[PDB]
Amino acid sequence: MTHELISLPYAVDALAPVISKETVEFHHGKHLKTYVDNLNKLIIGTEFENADLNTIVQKSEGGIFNNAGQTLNHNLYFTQFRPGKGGAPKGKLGEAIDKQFGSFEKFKEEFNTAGTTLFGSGWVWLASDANGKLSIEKEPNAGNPVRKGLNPLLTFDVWEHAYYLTYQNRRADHLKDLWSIVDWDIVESRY
Amino acid sequence: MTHELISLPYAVDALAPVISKETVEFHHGKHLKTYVDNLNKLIIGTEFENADLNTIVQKSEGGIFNNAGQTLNHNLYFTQFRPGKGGAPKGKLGEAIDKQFGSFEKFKEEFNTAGTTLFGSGWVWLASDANGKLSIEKEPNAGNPVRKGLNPLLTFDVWEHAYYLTYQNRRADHLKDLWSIVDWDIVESRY
Ligand SMILES: [Mn+2]
Ligand SMILES: [Mn+2]
Repeated sequence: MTHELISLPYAVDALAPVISKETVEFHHGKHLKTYVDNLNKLIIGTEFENADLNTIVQKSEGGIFNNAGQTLNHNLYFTQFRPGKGGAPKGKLGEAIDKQFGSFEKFKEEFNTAGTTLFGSGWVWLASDANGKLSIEKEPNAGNPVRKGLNPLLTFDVWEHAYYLTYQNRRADHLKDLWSIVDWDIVESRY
Repeated sequence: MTHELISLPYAVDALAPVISKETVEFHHGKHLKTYVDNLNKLIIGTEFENADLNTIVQKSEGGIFNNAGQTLNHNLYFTQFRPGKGGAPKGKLGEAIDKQFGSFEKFKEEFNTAGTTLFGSGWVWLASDANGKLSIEKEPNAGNPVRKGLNPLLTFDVWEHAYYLTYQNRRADHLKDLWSIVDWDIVESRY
């Protein structure tokens, strides 16, 4: 199979200033393209030749896993954002967040803290199990909740390339701004 | 024990375009300052409290190690560069490199590759053991050779903050460009 560089569901400048047009150009256009290209090369001659991305992330290791995990993480990351959105979650997800974290505000506080305290490169993930129980997962480097059987709902990329051009070392400030571009309709759909 | 922010032996714009003025300001002025302040705040209460940098690094763990290792990594990193240096190593080191890697060009190729293939944040290190044996070590996140009892000679920081402002995703190009600002006279002295 040939894994693809996903086409974005919005214009490249649609998430500015939180994820600037320049950041989308390098993050999506260069980093993700590299992950996809490396993944396509590394799976040739392995048991993942004809596997779907999800299967490769659940089973692979080493370099293959690093590129697979990164491809999946970015695919979910870019597709969960939209301009003119943000706001608070609703429906079952909104109620699940309220019941399990107390309030949306408290949830954001814990999520931001998990993202800020993750040392080095990685991802902070909001994930659910088969019963709807939510958890905040800290995933170093290429980690993804799917490697644990969990459902990936919302992720903040804390690899420095996700925010350095606009925020430099201010990771916390970037995380606080990400909430403004989250499309909760999309996250809710994953739940 | 409570350390400080080392002084740069050159002007902040002296390494352009390899390490830009803004990068030095953020890398040295913000990132390293934070590692230093965090280290000072963490010595209190433990055993490594009162211990010189090298010892803290080889003896500490968790957050204390994370900040001591990064402080030591950066101190060695910033001081090994100089505008107008570069070139090739001489003396015992230059000979050790040819004998152990074949040639300086080959060593650089190996070094560059180790840096480019280190997944996530980290450091590529040229280290020496007690018998003078040289090795290229990939140190993820805050790793440093001093932790294995080795002599840290030369390091390229591959945390993205070290190059993103100028090179964005082009890590490989950044590593190729770093050779022009390495002060082999300083590296030799550590060997
Ligand atoms: Mn990313
Ligand atoms: Mn650094």
